[PDB]
Amino acid sequence: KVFERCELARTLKRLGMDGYRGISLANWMCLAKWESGYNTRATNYNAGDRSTDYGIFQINSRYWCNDGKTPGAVNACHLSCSALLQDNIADAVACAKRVVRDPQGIRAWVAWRNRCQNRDVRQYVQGCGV
Repeated sequence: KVFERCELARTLKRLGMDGYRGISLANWMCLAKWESGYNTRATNYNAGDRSTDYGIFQINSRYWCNDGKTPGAVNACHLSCSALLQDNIADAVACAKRVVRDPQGIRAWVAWRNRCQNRDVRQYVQGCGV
């Protein structure tokens, strides 16, 4: 379910990620819509780990969720990968939160520096879905 750019910002704020751990709605919108495009079902196979990711932020089942086939699945969220497979990112966004809860944050991907590098993104969440 890929909606407009100011549509997921309303779902993210209602969840609680707004101003969470320093990652504002625009910080995740700048990378989530770029790595998938507001598509929680954006799943693809991995030629290096042979695993599969599920969620709008490419959440993998190797170190974030336990699916049943990923070897060494530590599942930090402790939830099934079906939560990130649905557009209802209630528990899905909660699993991706653990990815930015570490000391790295949302800068784990190189696209973060090539997209906005945490610049003035307050316009994407200025009266969008608060």
